[PDB]
Amino acid sequence: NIMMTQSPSSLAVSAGEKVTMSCKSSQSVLHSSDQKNYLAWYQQKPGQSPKLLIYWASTRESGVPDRFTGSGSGTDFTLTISSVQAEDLAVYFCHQYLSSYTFGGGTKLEIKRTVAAPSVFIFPPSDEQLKSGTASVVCLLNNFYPREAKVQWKVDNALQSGNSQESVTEQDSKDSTYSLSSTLTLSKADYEKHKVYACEVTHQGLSSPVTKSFNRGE
Amino acid sequence: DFQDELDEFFK
Amino acid sequence: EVQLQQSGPVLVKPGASVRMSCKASGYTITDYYLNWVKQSHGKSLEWLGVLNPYSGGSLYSQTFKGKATLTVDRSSSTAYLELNSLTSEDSAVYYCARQLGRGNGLDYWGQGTSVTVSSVSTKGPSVFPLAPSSKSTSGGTAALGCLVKDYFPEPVTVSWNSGALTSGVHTFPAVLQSSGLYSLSSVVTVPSSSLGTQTYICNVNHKPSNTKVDKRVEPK
Repeated sequence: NIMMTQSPSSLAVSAGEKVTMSCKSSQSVLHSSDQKNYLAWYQQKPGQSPKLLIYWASTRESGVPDRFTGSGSGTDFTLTISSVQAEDLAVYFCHQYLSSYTFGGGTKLEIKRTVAAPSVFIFPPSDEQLKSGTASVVCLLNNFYPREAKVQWKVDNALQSGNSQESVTEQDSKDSTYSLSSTLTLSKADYEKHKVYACEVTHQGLSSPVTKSFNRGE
Repeated sequence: DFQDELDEFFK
Repeated sequence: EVQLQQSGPVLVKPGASVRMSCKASGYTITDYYLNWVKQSHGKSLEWLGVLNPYSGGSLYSQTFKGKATLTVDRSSSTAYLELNSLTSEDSAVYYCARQLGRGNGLDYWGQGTSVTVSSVSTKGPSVFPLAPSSKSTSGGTAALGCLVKDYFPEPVTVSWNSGALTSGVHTFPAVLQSSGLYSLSSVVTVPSSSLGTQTYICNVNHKPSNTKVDKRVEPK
């Protein structure tokens, strides 16, 4: 088949900057009967289906903002975004449909913004969960940037290890932040052996770790 | 070939 | 408006077959070809083949010849993809995507159907409130949520207030627990001043286990 290669794999820019990304085909995608390069670009925002941006290498689809422009010929194609908007974060894919359809591996466009410290919240286990024998304690880090953050769980000041899991969201399309949830899971028996449940958060926007805590059963 | 298969299919 | 409504997520065992649907509305299904494209992870797309809804014939990628079968029911304007001989490598989101003609791009894509192929049986989640309290307040705002624990496979969908509450929601990527079951949380930040007058309900759907739970989340 025709192999499509995209570069770079990802890039990050501030809103208002121009970006270029590359799509290279292993052979020509020019369709002879109409002299069109059968090359399309798609935008796939997090959790959404792909949206068609460009076809024939350079023709913008209806409704697509003017800031997106496709160019190139032969085996070398480019997608340019003239002035990146916060909502443009997405994976951008190229696609040839001259032969058996193939797609590039995508370029992930991420947004840079100012530092934002997380707002930290902690949630005790629900009474309903406790009745079942397990205690999940949740620490939430809301709307921070950059994405690197560290959570440490402490139980009466003892650092925990091996009993938590976390995940971070995709970047927000409006404010360009991330959020993170961490869950500490204990048996009910172990949970009721201790008083102070704390999550301690380190992040670039904090000069010292922030601790949110509760006293169990209060 | 496949390009021609697509040409024929879409006619 | 144009819509391509695909059927819901499914869990199937290795060696089994699966059929999924794609219903066209807001336009006449005959006027566009219909492609099927697999997405195995966020940085991957792979084409299966294309259906002519008018005739009912299809052209398949050599990769999917004898693996996929495309059909159409025009009276209900519904296209179908059947996959046989399923392996763990067939787990993916499958999209239907319309195409006007030979030289056009894929101008409208359905929302995708998630297929998980696994020997592990379905498990529905428990849904627990994450109740707002004095330790989930930040300067006039309160966070609240739901913990959706111990399910298989993905996905769980979460809405708030039947979709009337979307601002300030974060529904986190699921984590895979050592048991092989998933857990996720969904949270929202709201005014602390109106916790007594507003009602917050998380609507949790896990189609493979028939779980449909509405959980009211109140201050503790």
